[PDB]
Amino acid sequence: TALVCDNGSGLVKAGFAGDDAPRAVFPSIVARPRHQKDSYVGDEAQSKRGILTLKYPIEHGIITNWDDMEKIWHHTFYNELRVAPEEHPTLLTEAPLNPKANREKMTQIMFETFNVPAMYVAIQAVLSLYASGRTTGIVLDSGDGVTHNVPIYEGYALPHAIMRLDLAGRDLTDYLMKILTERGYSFVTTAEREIVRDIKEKLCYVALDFENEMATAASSSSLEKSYELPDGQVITIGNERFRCPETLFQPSFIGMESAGIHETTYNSIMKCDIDIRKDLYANNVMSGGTTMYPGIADRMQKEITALAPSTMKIKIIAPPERKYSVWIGGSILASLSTFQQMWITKQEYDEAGPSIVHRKC
Amino acid sequence: KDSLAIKLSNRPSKRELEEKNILP
Ligand SMILES: Nc1ncnc2c1ncn2[C@@H]1O[C@H](COP(=O)(O)OP(=O)(O)OP(=O)(O)O)[C@@H](O)[C@H]1O
Ligand SMILES: C/C1=C/C(=O)O[C@@H]2C[C@@H](CC[C@H](C)/C=C\CC1)O[C@@](O)([C@@H]1CSC(=O)N1)C2
Ligand SMILES: [Mg+2]
Repeated sequence: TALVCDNGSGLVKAGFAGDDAPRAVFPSIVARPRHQKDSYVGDEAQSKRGILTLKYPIEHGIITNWDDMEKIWHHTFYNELRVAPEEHPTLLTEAPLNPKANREKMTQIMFETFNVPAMYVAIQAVLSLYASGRTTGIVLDSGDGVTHNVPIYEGYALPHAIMRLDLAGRDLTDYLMKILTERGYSFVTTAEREIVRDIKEKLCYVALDFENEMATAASSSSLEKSYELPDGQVITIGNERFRCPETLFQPSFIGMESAGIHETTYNSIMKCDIDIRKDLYANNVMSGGTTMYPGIADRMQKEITALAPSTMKIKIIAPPERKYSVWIGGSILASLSTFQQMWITKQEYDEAGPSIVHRKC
Repeated sequence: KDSLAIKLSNRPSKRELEEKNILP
Protein backbone atom coordinates (compact mmCIF):
# COMPACT_ATOMS: atom_id res chain seq x y z
CA THR A 1 0.00 0.00 0.00
CA ALA A 2 1.54 3.28 -1.17
CA LEU A 3 1.83 6.33 1.10
CA VAL A 4 1.39 9.95 0.02
CA CYS A 5 2.91 12.82 1.98
CA ASP A 6 2.45 16.48 1.04
CA ASN A 7 5.02 18.50 3.03
CA GLY A 8 3.54 21.96 3.48
CA SER A 9 5.15 25.06 4.95
CA GLY A 10 2.10 25.10 7.23
CA LEU A 11 0.42 21.72 7.13
CA VAL A 12 1.44 18.14 6.52
CA LYS A 13 -1.15 16.13 4.58
CA ALA A 14 -0.55 12.36 4.70
CA GLY A 15 -2.35 9.13 3.90
CA PHE A 16 -2.67 6.09 1.66
CA ALA A 17 -2.83 6.03 -2.14
CA GLY A 18 -6.37 5.26 -3.31
CA ASP A 19 -8.12 7.08 -0.46
CA ASP A 20 -10.26 10.15 -1.26
CA ALA A 21 -8.85 12.25 1.59
CA PRO A 22 -5.66 12.41 3.68
CA ARG A 23 -5.96 10.22 6.79
CA ALA A 24 -3.73 12.66 8.71
CA VAL A 25 -3.43 16.45 8.65
CA PHE A 26 -1.20 18.18 11.19
CA PRO A 27 0.95 21.33 11.60
CA SER A 28 4.46 21.32 10.14
CA ILE A 29 6.14 22.27 13.38
CA VAL A 30 8.58 21.11 15.98
CA ALA A 31 8.44 22.67 19.39
CA ARG A 32 10.90 22.75 22.29
CA PRO A 33 10.36 23.80 25.94
CA ARG A 34 10.97 27.46 26.75
CA HIS A 35 11.76 26.55 30.39
CA GLN A 36 13.01 23.62 32.41
CA LYS A 37 10.30 15.40 26.27
CA ASP A 38 13.15 17.35 24.63
CA SER A 39 10.93 18.12 21.61
CA TYR A 40 7.32 17.92 20.46
CA VAL A 41 6.24 17.32 16.88
CA GLY A 42 3.19 18.35 14.89
CA ASP A 43 -0.09 18.03 16.78
CA GLU A 44 1.87 17.25 19.98
CA ALA A 45 3.54 20.67 19.78
CA GLN A 46 0.22 22.33 18.89
CA SER A 47 -1.43 20.96 22.05
CA LYS A 48 1.33 22.49 24.21
CA ARG A 49 2.03 25.57 22.10
CA GLY A 50 1.83 27.98 25.04
CA ILE A 51 4.91 26.52 26.72
CA LEU A 52 6.97 25.80 23.61
CA THR A 53 9.11 27.66 21.11
CA LEU A 54 7.83 26.63 17.67
CA LYS A 55 9.97 26.10 14.59
CA TYR A 56 8.83 25.51 10.99
CA PRO A 57 11.23 23.07 9.24
CA ILE A 58 9.79 24.02 5.83
CA GLU A 59 10.17 27.60 4.61
CA HIS A 60 8.33 28.87 1.51
CA GLY A 61 7.81 25.26 0.48
CA ILE A 62 11.50 24.28 0.78
CA ILE A 63 12.83 22.02 3.53
CA THR A 64 15.42 24.05 5.48
CA ASN A 65 15.73 22.09 8.76
CA TRP A 66 16.56 18.47 7.98
CA ASP A 67 16.76 17.17 11.54
CA ASP A 68 13.33 18.61 12.36
CA MET A 69 11.96 17.37 9.05
CA GLU A 70 13.10 13.84 9.96
CA LYS A 71 11.06 14.23 13.15
CA ILE A 72 8.06 15.28 11.04
CA TRP A 73 8.39 12.23 8.80
CA HIS A 74 8.92 9.90 11.75
CA HIS A 75 5.77 11.28 13.38
CA THR A 76 3.92 10.92 10.07
CA PHE A 77 4.83 7.25 9.66
CA TYR A 78 4.69 5.98 13.23
CA ASN A 79 2.33 8.27 15.16
CA GLU A 80 -0.06 9.44 12.43
CA LEU A 81 -0.37 6.60 9.89
CA ARG A 82 0.85 3.81 12.20
CA VAL A 83 2.79 2.08 9.42
CA ALA A 84 6.27 0.65 8.95
CA PRO A 85 7.94 2.78 6.24
CA GLU A 86 9.99 -0.19 5.02
CA GLU A 87 6.69 -1.84 4.07
CA HIS A 88 5.32 0.91 1.82
CA PRO A 89 6.28 2.75 -1.36
CA THR A 90 6.22 6.46 -0.43
CA LEU A 91 5.32 9.44 -2.63
CA LEU A 92 6.59 12.79 -1.33
CA THR A 93 5.84 16.26 -2.69
CA GLU A 94 8.08 19.24 -3.40
CA ALA A 95 7.78 22.86 -4.40
CA PRO A 96 8.26 23.94 -8.02
CA LEU A 97 11.97 24.69 -8.62
CA ASN A 98 13.07 22.81 -5.49
CA PRO A 99 16.88 22.59 -5.76
CA LYS A 100 18.34 19.27 -6.93
CA ALA A 101 20.44 18.95 -3.78
CA ASN A 102 17.29 19.29 -1.68
CA ARG A 103 15.51 16.47 -3.55
CA GLU A 104 18.62 14.30 -3.40
CA LYS A 105 18.75 14.76 0.38
CA MET A 106 15.04 13.90 0.65
CA THR A 107 15.66 10.75 -1.38
CA GLN A 108 18.68 9.78 0.71
CA ILE A 109 16.80 10.22 3.98
CA MET A 110 13.88 8.10 2.77
CA PHE A 111 16.00 5.15 1.62
CA GLU A 112 18.66 5.35 4.33
CA THR A 113 16.86 6.55 7.46
CA PHE A 114 13.39 5.13 6.86
CA ASN A 115 14.37 2.20 4.62
CA VAL A 116 11.42 2.64 2.24
CA PRO A 117 11.13 -0.09 -0.44
CA ALA A 118 10.48 2.58 -3.06
CA MET A 119 9.73 6.28 -3.40
CA TYR A 120 9.02 9.19 -5.75
CA VAL A 121 9.09 12.99 -5.48
CA ALA A 122 6.35 14.90 -7.33
CA ILE A 123 5.79 18.61 -7.89
CA GLN A 124 2.88 19.94 -5.83
CA ALA A 125 1.29 22.01 -8.62
CA VAL A 126 1.48 19.07 -11.01
CA LEU A 127 -0.40 16.81 -8.60
CA SER A 128 -3.17 19.41 -8.29
CA LEU A 129 -3.48 19.56 -12.07
CA TYR A 130 -3.82 15.77 -12.18
CA ALA A 131 -6.41 15.79 -9.40
CA SER A 132 -8.57 17.98 -11.65
CA GLY A 133 -8.17 15.31 -14.36
CA ARG A 134 -5.85 17.34 -16.61
CA THR A 135 -2.24 17.06 -17.75
CA THR A 136 -2.15 20.51 -19.37
CA GLY A 137 -3.04 23.78 -17.68
CA ILE A 138 -1.70 26.51 -15.44
CA VAL A 139 -1.90 26.06 -11.67
CA LEU A 140 -2.03 28.82 -9.11
CA ASP A 141 -0.94 27.17 -5.83
CA SER A 142 -1.17 29.56 -2.92
CA GLY A 143 -0.44 27.87 0.40
CA ASP A 144 0.75 29.05 3.80
CA GLY A 145 4.35 29.88 2.89
CA VAL A 146 4.57 30.38 -0.85
CA THR A 147 2.52 31.06 -3.97
CA HIS A 148 3.49 29.68 -7.38
CA ASN A 149 2.04 30.03 -10.86
CA VAL A 150 3.00 26.84 -12.67
CA PRO A 151 2.30 26.33 -16.38
CA ILE A 152 2.24 22.64 -17.23
CA TYR A 153 2.19 20.94 -20.62
CA GLU A 154 1.42 17.22 -20.84
CA GLY A 155 2.59 16.66 -17.27
CA TYR A 156 5.72 18.75 -17.62
CA ALA A 157 6.10 21.93 -15.60
CA LEU A 158 7.70 24.61 -17.77
CA PRO A 159 10.47 25.88 -15.52
CA HIS A 160 11.27 29.01 -17.55
CA ALA A 161 7.68 30.24 -17.11
CA ILE A 162 7.14 29.45 -13.41
CA MET A 163 6.42 32.45 -11.17
CA ARG A 164 7.13 32.46 -7.44
CA LEU A 165 5.40 34.90 -5.10
CA ASP A 166 6.70 35.07 -1.48
CA LEU A 167 3.22 36.20 -0.41
CA ALA A 168 0.91 33.52 0.88
CA GLY A 169 -1.50 32.70 3.70
CA ARG A 170 0.82 33.42 6.63
CA ASP A 171 1.64 36.89 5.29
CA LEU A 172 -2.11 37.50 4.83
CA THR A 173 -2.81 36.56 8.46
CA ASP A 174 -0.04 38.96 9.54
CA TYR A 175 -1.56 41.69 7.40
CA LEU A 176 -5.00 41.09 8.94
CA MET A 177 -3.45 41.40 12.44
CA LYS A 178 -2.04 44.75 11.41
CA ILE A 179 -5.20 46.26 9.93
CA LEU A 180 -7.42 44.91 12.75
CA THR A 181 -4.99 46.59 15.12
CA GLU A 182 -5.44 49.84 13.16
CA ARG A 183 -9.22 49.31 13.46
CA GLY A 184 -8.89 49.34 17.25
CA TYR A 185 -8.39 45.69 18.23
CA SER A 186 -4.83 44.84 19.25
CA PHE A 187 -3.59 41.62 17.66
CA VAL A 188 0.17 41.49 18.18
CA THR A 189 1.19 38.26 19.92
CA THR A 190 2.04 34.77 18.79
CA ALA A 191 -1.14 33.16 20.19
CA GLU A 192 -3.22 35.99 18.75
CA ARG A 193 -1.89 35.19 15.29
CA GLU A 194 -3.70 31.84 15.39
CA ILE A 195 -6.89 33.60 16.38
CA VAL A 196 -6.56 36.00 13.45
CA ARG A 197 -5.83 33.11 11.09
CA ASP A 198 -9.20 31.70 12.09
CA ILE A 199 -10.87 35.08 11.53
CA LYS A 200 -9.23 35.27 8.08
CA GLU A 201 -10.46 31.81 7.13
CA LYS A 202 -13.95 32.48 8.47
CA LEU A 203 -14.74 36.01 7.35
CA CYS A 204 -12.39 37.14 4.57
CA TYR A 205 -13.36 37.31 0.91
CA VAL A 206 -12.19 38.76 -2.39
CA ALA A 207 -14.12 41.74 -3.77
CA LEU A 208 -15.14 41.57 -7.43
CA ASP A 209 -14.48 45.29 -7.60
CA PHE A 210 -12.33 46.59 -4.79
CA GLU A 211 -13.22 50.26 -5.16
CA ASN A 212 -16.96 49.50 -5.24
CA GLU A 213 -16.69 47.19 -2.23
CA MET A 214 -14.81 49.87 -0.25
CA ALA A 215 -17.60 52.32 -1.20
CA THR A 216 -20.24 49.95 0.17
CA ALA A 217 -18.33 49.39 3.42
CA ALA A 218 -18.17 53.14 3.90
CA SER A 219 -21.86 53.75 3.11
CA SER A 220 -23.44 51.10 5.35
CA SER A 221 -22.60 48.38 7.89
CA SER A 222 -24.07 45.47 5.93
CA LEU A 223 -20.60 44.08 5.17
CA GLU A 224 -19.75 44.13 8.89
CA LYS A 225 -19.53 40.85 10.76
CA SER A 226 -19.00 39.97 14.42
CA TYR A 227 -16.52 37.34 15.54
CA GLU A 228 -16.51 35.56 18.89
CA LEU A 229 -13.11 34.77 20.42
CA PRO A 230 -12.60 31.47 22.32
CA ASP A 231 -13.27 33.33 25.61
CA GLY A 232 -16.64 34.68 24.45
CA GLN A 233 -15.37 38.18 23.79
CA VAL A 234 -16.53 39.70 20.50
CA ILE A 235 -14.93 41.90 17.87
CA THR A 236 -16.22 43.39 14.63
CA ILE A 237 -14.60 43.26 11.22
CA GLY A 238 -15.55 45.57 8.37
CA ASN A 239 -13.69 46.28 5.13
CA GLU A 240 -10.73 44.30 6.52
CA ARG A 241 -12.71 41.27 5.37
CA PHE A 242 -11.78 42.04 1.73
CA ARG A 243 -8.77 44.34 2.15
CA CYS A 244 -6.78 41.39 3.53
CA PRO A 245 -6.91 39.03 0.50
CA GLU A 246 -6.95 42.05 -1.86
CA THR A 247 -3.21 41.94 -1.12
CA LEU A 248 -3.01 38.95 -3.48
CA PHE A 249 -4.00 41.27 -6.33
CA GLN A 250 -2.26 44.32 -4.86
CA PRO A 251 0.98 43.21 -3.13
CA SER A 252 1.82 46.88 -2.54
CA PHE A 253 -0.61 46.65 0.43
CA ILE A 254 2.28 45.04 2.33
CA GLY A 255 4.94 47.10 0.58
CA MET A 256 5.93 44.61 -2.10
CA GLU A 257 6.62 45.72 -5.67
CA SER A 258 5.62 42.38 -7.14
CA ALA A 259 2.75 41.90 -9.57
CA GLY A 260 -0.50 40.46 -8.23
CA ILE A 261 -1.60 36.89 -8.90
CA HIS A 262 -3.68 37.92 -11.95
CA GLU A 263 -0.65 39.57 -13.55
CA THR A 264 1.69 36.72 -12.65
CA THR A 265 -0.76 34.37 -14.35
CA TYR A 266 -0.78 36.49 -17.47
CA ASN A 267 3.04 36.94 -17.43
CA SER A 268 3.55 33.20 -17.00
CA ILE A 269 1.39 32.29 -19.98
CA MET A 270 3.05 34.90 -22.15
CA LYS A 271 6.43 33.23 -21.50
CA CYS A 272 5.19 29.92 -22.91
CA ASP A 273 5.20 28.56 -26.46
CA ILE A 274 2.68 30.50 -28.57
CA ASP A 275 0.66 27.37 -29.47
CA ILE A 276 -0.06 26.28 -25.90
CA ARG A 277 -1.15 29.67 -24.52
CA LYS A 278 -4.85 29.21 -25.33
CA ASP A 279 -4.73 25.80 -23.61
CA LEU A 280 -3.37 27.42 -20.45
CA TYR A 281 -5.99 30.22 -20.46
CA ALA A 282 -8.74 27.62 -20.76
CA ASN A 283 -7.29 25.55 -17.93
CA ASN A 284 -6.45 27.83 -15.02
CA VAL A 285 -6.60 25.67 -11.89
CA MET A 286 -6.65 27.08 -8.33
CA SER A 287 -5.07 25.13 -5.51
CA GLY A 288 -4.03 25.56 -1.89
CA GLY A 289 -5.74 26.91 1.20
CA THR A 290 -5.07 30.52 0.26
CA THR A 291 -7.25 30.15 -2.84
CA MET A 292 -10.23 29.41 -0.59
CA TYR A 293 -11.53 33.01 -0.41
CA PRO A 294 -15.12 33.42 -1.56
CA GLY A 295 -15.11 35.55 -4.71
CA ILE A 296 -11.55 34.66 -5.81
CA ALA A 297 -12.35 32.68 -8.99
CA ASP A 298 -14.72 35.37 -10.28
CA ARG A 299 -12.16 38.07 -9.55
CA MET A 300 -9.46 36.03 -11.36
CA GLN A 301 -11.83 35.55 -14.33
CA LYS A 302 -12.39 39.33 -14.45
CA GLU A 303 -8.76 40.42 -14.14
CA ILE A 304 -7.36 37.85 -16.57
CA THR A 305 -10.12 38.59 -19.10
CA ALA A 306 -8.99 42.23 -19.00
CA LEU A 307 -5.35 41.20 -19.60
CA ALA A 308 -5.89 38.47 -22.19
CA PRO A 309 -6.72 38.85 -25.89
CA SER A 310 -10.41 39.81 -25.99
CA THR A 311 -11.56 36.61 -27.73
CA MET A 312 -9.54 34.25 -25.52
CA LYS A 313 -11.65 31.57 -23.85
CA ILE A 314 -10.71 32.04 -20.16
CA LYS A 315 -11.63 29.44 -17.55
CA ILE A 316 -10.88 29.36 -13.81
CA ILE A 317 -11.27 25.96 -12.16
CA ALA A 318 -11.58 26.07 -8.38
CA PRO A 319 -12.33 22.58 -7.05
CA PRO A 320 -14.11 22.40 -3.67
CA GLU A 321 -11.39 20.20 -2.15
CA ARG A 322 -8.49 22.33 -3.42
CA LYS A 323 -7.07 22.71 0.10
CA TYR A 324 -6.09 19.08 -0.41
CA SER A 325 -5.87 18.77 -4.20
CA VAL A 326 -2.08 18.27 -4.05
CA TRP A 327 -2.56 15.29 -1.76
CA ILE A 328 -5.55 14.01 -3.73
CA GLY A 329 -3.58 14.18 -6.96
CA GLY A 330 -0.80 12.22 -5.31
CA SER A 331 -3.30 9.60 -4.13
CA ILE A 332 -4.70 9.23 -7.65
CA LEU A 333 -1.25 9.14 -9.27
CA ALA A 334 0.31 6.59 -6.92
CA SER A 335 -2.64 4.22 -7.37
CA LEU A 336 -2.51 4.15 -11.17
CA SER A 337 -1.27 0.78 -12.42
CA THR A 338 0.52 2.69 -15.18
CA PHE A 339 2.49 4.53 -12.48
CA GLN A 340 4.07 1.45 -10.87
CA GLN A 341 6.96 1.67 -13.35
CA MET A 342 7.72 5.21 -12.12
CA TRP A 343 8.75 4.47 -8.50
CA ILE A 344 12.41 4.64 -7.52
CA THR A 345 13.13 1.23 -6.00
CA LYS A 346 15.60 0.42 -3.22
CA GLN A 347 17.52 -1.71 -5.71
CA GLU A 348 17.53 1.19 -8.18
CA TYR A 349 18.75 3.52 -5.42
CA ASP A 350 21.48 1.14 -4.23
CA GLU A 351 23.02 0.97 -7.71
CA ALA A 352 22.60 4.62 -8.68
CA GLY A 353 22.58 6.66 -5.47
CA PRO A 354 20.39 9.68 -4.56
CA SER A 355 20.99 11.22 -8.00
CA ILE A 356 18.50 8.74 -9.47
CA VAL A 357 15.78 11.22 -8.40
CA HIS A 358 16.88 13.30 -11.41
CA ARG A 359 16.22 10.42 -13.84
CA LYS A 360 13.00 8.95 -12.44
CA CYS A 361 11.02 11.88 -10.99
CA LYS B 1 -9.33 8.74 -12.61
CA ASP B 2 -9.97 6.85 -15.85
CA SER B 3 -9.63 10.21 -17.59
CA LEU B 4 -6.17 11.00 -16.19
CA ALA B 5 -4.70 7.55 -16.88
CA ILE B 6 -5.13 7.82 -20.66
CA LYS B 7 -3.40 11.19 -20.96
CA LEU B 8 -0.62 9.86 -18.75
CA SER B 9 -0.28 6.75 -20.92
CA ASN B 10 -0.03 8.97 -24.01
CA ARG B 11 2.40 11.32 -22.27
CA PRO B 12 5.20 12.25 -24.74
CA SER B 13 8.87 11.97 -23.75
CA LYS B 14 11.25 14.67 -22.54
CA ARG B 15 12.94 14.47 -25.95
CA GLU B 16 9.75 14.43 -28.04
CA LEU B 17 8.72 17.57 -26.15
CA GLU B 18 11.86 19.56 -26.88
CA GLU B 19 11.27 18.78 -30.55
CA LYS B 20 8.08 20.85 -30.54
CA ASN B 21 9.96 23.70 -28.79
CA ILE B 22 7.71 23.35 -25.75
CA LEU B 23 10.25 21.84 -23.37
CA PRO B 24 13.76 23.24 -22.91
N1 LIG C 1 -11.11 28.90 3.99
C1 LIG C 1 -9.83 29.63 3.92
N2 LIG C 1 -9.76 30.93 3.58
C2 LIG C 1 -8.59 31.59 3.53
N3 LIG C 1 -7.43 30.97 3.81
C3 LIG C 1 -7.43 29.67 4.16
C4 LIG C 1 -8.64 28.97 4.23
N4 LIG C 1 -8.35 27.72 4.60
C5 LIG C 1 -7.02 27.62 4.76
N5 LIG C 1 -6.46 28.81 4.49
C6 LIG C 1 -5.04 29.13 4.58
O1 LIG C 1 -4.30 28.30 3.74
C7 LIG C 1 -3.06 28.09 4.34
C8 LIG C 1 -2.70 26.62 4.32
O2 LIG C 1 -2.83 26.07 3.07
P1 LIG C 1 -1.99 24.96 2.40
O3 LIG C 1 -2.16 23.78 3.38
O4 LIG C 1 -2.33 24.74 0.86
O5 LIG C 1 -0.46 25.43 2.70
P2 LIG C 1 0.87 24.47 2.84
O6 LIG C 1 0.69 23.50 1.66
O7 LIG C 1 1.04 23.87 4.29
O8 LIG C 1 1.82 25.60 2.39
P3 LIG C 1 2.89 25.74 1.15
O9 LIG C 1 2.33 25.03 -0.01
O10 LIG C 1 2.95 27.28 0.82
O11 LIG C 1 4.33 25.24 1.51
C9 LIG C 1 -3.12 28.67 5.70
O12 LIG C 1 -2.48 29.91 5.65
C10 LIG C 1 -4.48 28.87 5.94
O13 LIG C 1 -4.75 29.91 6.85
C1 LIG D 1 -5.63 24.64 12.48
C2 LIG D 1 -4.33 24.54 11.66
C3 LIG D 1 -4.18 25.76 10.72
C4 LIG D 1 -2.92 25.85 9.88
O1 LIG D 1 -3.01 26.20 8.70
O2 LIG D 1 -1.73 26.08 10.55
C5 LIG D 1 -0.44 26.27 9.90
C6 LIG D 1 0.56 25.75 10.84
C7 LIG D 1 0.53 26.58 12.05
C8 LIG D 1 1.47 26.07 13.13
C9 LIG D 1 1.27 26.67 14.52
C10 LIG D 1 -0.11 26.50 15.12
C11 LIG D 1 -0.14 27.06 16.51
C12 LIG D 1 -0.46 25.02 15.09
C13 LIG D 1 -1.67 24.50 14.60
C14 LIG D 1 -2.60 25.15 13.60
C15 LIG D 1 -3.12 24.21 12.53
O3 LIG D 1 0.88 27.89 11.71
C16 LIG D 1 -0.05 28.48 10.81
O4 LIG D 1 -1.24 28.70 11.50
C17 LIG D 1 0.54 29.81 10.41
C18 LIG D 1 0.53 30.92 11.55
S1 LIG D 1 -0.71 31.91 11.19
C19 LIG D 1 -0.63 31.83 9.53
O5 LIG D 1 -1.81 32.01 8.91
N1 LIG D 1 -0.13 30.44 9.14
C20 LIG D 1 -0.31 27.61 9.61
MG1 LIG E 1 1.27 23.38 -0.25
